[PDB]
Amino acid sequence: DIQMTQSPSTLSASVGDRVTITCRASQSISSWVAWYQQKPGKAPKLLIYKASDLETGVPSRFSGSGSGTEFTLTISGLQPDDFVTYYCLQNMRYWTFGQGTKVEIKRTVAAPSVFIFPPSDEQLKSGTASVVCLLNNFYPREAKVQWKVDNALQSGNSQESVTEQDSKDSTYSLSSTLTLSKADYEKHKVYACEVTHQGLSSPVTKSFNRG
Amino acid sequence: QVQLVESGGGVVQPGRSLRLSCAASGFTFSNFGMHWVRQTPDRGLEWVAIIWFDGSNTFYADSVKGRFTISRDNYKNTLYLQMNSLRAEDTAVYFCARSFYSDSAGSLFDYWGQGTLVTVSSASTKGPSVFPLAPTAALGCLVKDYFPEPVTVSWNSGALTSGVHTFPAVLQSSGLYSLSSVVTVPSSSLICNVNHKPSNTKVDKKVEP
Amino acid sequence: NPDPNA
Repeated sequence: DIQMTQSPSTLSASVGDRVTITCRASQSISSWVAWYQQKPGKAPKLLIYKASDLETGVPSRFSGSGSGTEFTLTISGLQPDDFVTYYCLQNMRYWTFGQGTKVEIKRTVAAPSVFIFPPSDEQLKSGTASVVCLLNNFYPREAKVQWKVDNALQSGNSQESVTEQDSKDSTYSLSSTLTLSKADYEKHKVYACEVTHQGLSSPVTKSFNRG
Repeated sequence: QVQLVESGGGVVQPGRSLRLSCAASGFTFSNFGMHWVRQTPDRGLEWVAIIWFDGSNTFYADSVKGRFTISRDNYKNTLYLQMNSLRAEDTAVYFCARSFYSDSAGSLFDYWGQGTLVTVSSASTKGPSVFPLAPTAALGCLVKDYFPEPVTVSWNSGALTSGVHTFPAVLQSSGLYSLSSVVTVPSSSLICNVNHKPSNTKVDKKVEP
Repeated sequence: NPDPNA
């Protein structure tokens, strides 16, 4: 098969910028390259075909170039509605997409607002214990969370997710859930959440004595 | 206008089967080749199969050869996909896609459907347990142990919208999803509405400090 | 990829 790889995976820019996404093929495919744009929850939309031909109705700020193995999509003057995901497709032998590139709004650094939540009592009588750590409205998206129980790291017993970039703050929010048994929960007392982010000049920890 | 509508998605036990349909309208279905394309949260866009306008030719991706079958009804104007021996790798949203060909462009996609989710899991449908996240002041709800997705969380019946963050769910080790939904209040403290469609569950929990 | 249409 033919592989397709886009660079970079995530693009950070502001409205009005000129950005370029690069797509490289594992073998020469001449000019058989198209570019699709996917908005969250919606289907892909054709923008460029044949490396450099603009699809009808697509704004002129979109532009593509390339031949052989390397191909570039360029947006001269990013619009607010353009901060989505962009895929390149080969149509020489069958069809192969790239991994996609999210165009993200660049913003000033913003430290997270860290909150820790003890397990609900209705959940404790059920057998399991969940401890939620909330990292609210931060930028950039890169963040590190570590769970400490009586000053002891916790590996393989927590899961997290991050929201979409906010349409009003351009920030991110994270929530990590530490899942322990009731026996393991009432064995200790000091449950802490340590957060490392670029906006923090020092790691922050929000603790809660079991009670 | 062109309209492609997928249906038939749902939860399938590994090794069992499932068939997807796609109702086409707004154009001459009998003149266009049709595609199936799927999308995984962490694998991207993967082409599945293509069928000719008259159904004469048909090609599949290697990962489905022998298990999947693409058919077509040029009278009811419907595309079909018969999926046998479903694996976990097959869990994704399956898109209907009409083929576009020109001498300069080649074979491509132009009009797509809304997509339909296929979940290859061994779990049974279950309602979520809603636990409160009690308290420049943060509070929220925990939607734990439900299958399948999705759940719908709203605060004060769609009124308390500002400062709300409903997070993406996570698949736990039991095969059940869990989800957090937080909201910030001005510390002058003075109810989440979890609704799970498959289990017909509507839970409303109050969060007091 | 050949023409899958008419």
